[PDB]
Amino acid sequence: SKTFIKYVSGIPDYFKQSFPEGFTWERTTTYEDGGFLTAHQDTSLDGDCLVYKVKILGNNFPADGPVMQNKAGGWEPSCEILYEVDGVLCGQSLMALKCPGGRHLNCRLHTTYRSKKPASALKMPEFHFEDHRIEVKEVQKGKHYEQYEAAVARYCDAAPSKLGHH
Amino acid sequence: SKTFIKYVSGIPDYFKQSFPEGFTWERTTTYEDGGFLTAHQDTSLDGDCLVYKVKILGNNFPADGPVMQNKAGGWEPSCEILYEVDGVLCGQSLMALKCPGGRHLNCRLHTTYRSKKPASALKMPEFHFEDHRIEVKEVQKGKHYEQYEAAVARYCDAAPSKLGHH
Amino acid sequence: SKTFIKYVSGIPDYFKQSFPEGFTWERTTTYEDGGFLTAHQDTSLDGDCLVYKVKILGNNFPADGPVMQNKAGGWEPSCEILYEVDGVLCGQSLMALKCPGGRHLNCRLHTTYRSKKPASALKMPEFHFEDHRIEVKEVQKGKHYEQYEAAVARYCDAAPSKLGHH
Amino acid sequence: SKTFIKYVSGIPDYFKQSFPEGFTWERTTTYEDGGFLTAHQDTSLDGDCLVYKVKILGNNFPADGPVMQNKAGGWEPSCEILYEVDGVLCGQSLMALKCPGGRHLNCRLHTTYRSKKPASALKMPEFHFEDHRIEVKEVQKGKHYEQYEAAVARYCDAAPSKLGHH
Amino acid sequence: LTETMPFRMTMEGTVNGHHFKCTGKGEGNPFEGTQDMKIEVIEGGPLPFAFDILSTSC
Amino acid sequence: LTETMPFRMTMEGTVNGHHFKCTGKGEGNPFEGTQDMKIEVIEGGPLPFAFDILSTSC
Amino acid sequence: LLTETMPFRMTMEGTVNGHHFKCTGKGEGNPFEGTQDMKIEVIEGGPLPFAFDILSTSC
Amino acid sequence: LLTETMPFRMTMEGTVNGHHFKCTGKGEGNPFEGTQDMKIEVIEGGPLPFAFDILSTSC
Repeated sequence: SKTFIKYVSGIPDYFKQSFPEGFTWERTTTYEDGGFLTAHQDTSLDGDCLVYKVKILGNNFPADGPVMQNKAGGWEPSCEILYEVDGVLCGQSLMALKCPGGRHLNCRLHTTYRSKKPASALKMPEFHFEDHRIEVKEVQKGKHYEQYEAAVARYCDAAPSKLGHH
Repeated sequence: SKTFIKYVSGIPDYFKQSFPEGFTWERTTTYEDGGFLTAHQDTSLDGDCLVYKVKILGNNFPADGPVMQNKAGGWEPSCEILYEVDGVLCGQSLMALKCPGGRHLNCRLHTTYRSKKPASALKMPEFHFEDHRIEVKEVQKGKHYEQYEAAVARYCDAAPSKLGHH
Repeated sequence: SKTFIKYVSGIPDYFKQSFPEGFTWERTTTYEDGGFLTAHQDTSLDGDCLVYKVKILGNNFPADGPVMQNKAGGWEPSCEILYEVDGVLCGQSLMALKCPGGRHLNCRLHTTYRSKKPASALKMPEFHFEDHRIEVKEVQKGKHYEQYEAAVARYCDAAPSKLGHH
Repeated sequence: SKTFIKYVSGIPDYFKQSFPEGFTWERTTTYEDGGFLTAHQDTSLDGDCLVYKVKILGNNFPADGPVMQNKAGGWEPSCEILYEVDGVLCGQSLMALKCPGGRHLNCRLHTTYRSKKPASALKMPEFHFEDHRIEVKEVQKGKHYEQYEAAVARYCDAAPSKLGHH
Repeated sequence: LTETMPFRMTMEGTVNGHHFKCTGKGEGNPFEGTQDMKIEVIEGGPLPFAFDILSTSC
Repeated sequence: LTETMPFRMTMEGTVNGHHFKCTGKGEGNPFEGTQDMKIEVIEGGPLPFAFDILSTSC
Repeated sequence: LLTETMPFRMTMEGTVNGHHFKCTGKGEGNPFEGTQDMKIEVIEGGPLPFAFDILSTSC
Repeated sequence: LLTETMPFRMTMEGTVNGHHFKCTGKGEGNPFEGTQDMKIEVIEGGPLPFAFDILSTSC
């Protein structure tokens, strides 16, 4: 849901720029225990409503793993790197799934974000970071869920450059 | 199309055993240049006809690579290893796509094959190999294709065991 | 050089805690174009001096790639995730090498940090992040280099929790 | 020990051609449970004797996995694909480590073989396969081992072509 | 966009051979980077796997 | 089965944002391990990527 | 340059999960029939605190 | 045990794509503010036939 990002430091907003036409994204998440989760998403603006259409293919998740055993405890906050590749926006991130016993299971997200606008109408951002926090509440067992996210797009201000670079 | 395999050396045939109920397979193929191709397939027997239903999600293929540039020259023959995991059959293989200038682009196939039969009705094979050859003719550009395959499932007879293994 | 990190929010310092015994680390960095860089490092405290011994094995770097062509432009700032695994500290990060024409080549760092103190003598940090910036100056071609780094260990303050998580 | 391969169908022998100069190889093996094993090898011919010098860096093996628990049962036979890239010979293989309870742990070998002859003085082999069987006997616990290997280099004659390729 | 934007979602998928469908409804602050949503599993429930693997898709 | 089995295939997908649909029809020798098929791209053609990436799915 | 039966000599040094070791090896095989046998001895860092199997392809 | 300005020295030995090299390093930084500078010299296998950047995280 990449329309909801707080951009700081004068970084251009690839997703908001894409309207009215909208954008798509595509991703494969590779899990360290052999699982794969692949997705394609279409984002459109319809009146005053954003409309998401998602297709999912997941495979090779170990039967004894936290995913198939339904014993996962949600995601840690995460950091994504984003930069231009082939005239579109690429995203890479590592995430860590909380497991029983204070353990974590890591995965890597391989993303391509694709505006439906032509390149001529877009300001492509420089290399930057996106901080994410996703929090989920299971309201009804395997049926109803609530999800909260906060996202901020920024440069590295915490570890400053001595040469005035970002 | 895993129903068409020549099994040798008394190896049980997971796929043919699965009828009349049929089977499914799921795969993520990871390409060395960053592309992913994920598929889920359903195989059924309808009278005297095998029926395949396939869903595909591919992403992150480089715009400049032989896939998106449509400059691929077909697959080399390949070797798949298969063995039991979690009461189903897993398959792993490396393939090499022919590229212009005698080059190759490699990829890894991560497969799980799932019978629709209960385990009680199935003889699971021991660790074994499947030799594959896939050949494609483009009859009409981007529209009509012909594909031939030969497959043989075997143990390692070429490099024999001094200890009486398969 | 993990001794030089600014730890905020009361996060335990696995590395400083390890002295006078010191620590080691081990890592394989996997590059998206097929290269691998593997290292083992030993860190000791010799009176008032820190002593590093590093062993390196790198392989499969493409002949035509920015690494072997010596056309790399340094690293973007990066974010590492760290958490306890098997009673030691694991680290995972994605980095991005600057290439000619505003391009990047990404890689993944798989690190295990090993204190020379027993785990019973350390206070293990919870899941946290380390922000890194590495800047390199080539003083003499292929002979003399200067390297600056700044590092900060932190929780996710940028995108805060609704529930009370760190 | 790549000098000991039976080459059929007239496939050129990259390794035997390399003498008297000899060759090197380099490899990173990636394990499905997160382990990495990286090696560099030098092969020389000294009179009537082949001399191997090997350097090894292994990391990130799970403390509770079959490798660190010393509960591995040897390798299944394996198939390696080999082909030219960047004027040297690349090798790629999947291997499967036998674990207790009839289970397997898989890994991928990324190899580059480098002759100490210039490419101008070699006949490079076309894409082909190497069948391998490695068998190990533990004579004395963690101290003495015996290892047997058989290797055969071949084309795919098991699943033959229609179009007249190897 | 406006300081509060609603969104709808439809999702269909297969994970380890399990077919499912979900719908979603939420709203957030586009410029402040915050959002909330409710997801219902409408087909293939109760979900036979951790919903967490679906979070980044929602 | 019998020593010459026919088969039919339907395929839907998206690759790098390109939506497509294919149909297939063929026959093979199940016990001999040989087969032939014809594939037609019925939507999203001409295919804007190498068909080779679809081969193992057919 | 190579004979029907060809002997070989091996030295190995490394670190796995922080554990340092050294190995030596001796063997022989038929270069043309593609068969070989060898003995490996762990001379430093023994007994091995990990499965020797991970070293097999390096020997 | 550590001072506000803390020096360090490094020795590095390796092989990348068949090329052997050795490096030495000298530096200092502030352990508590998390900053540091160092100088690295290639003492064997120079001039480096690959991008030094791949060694940065090891230094």
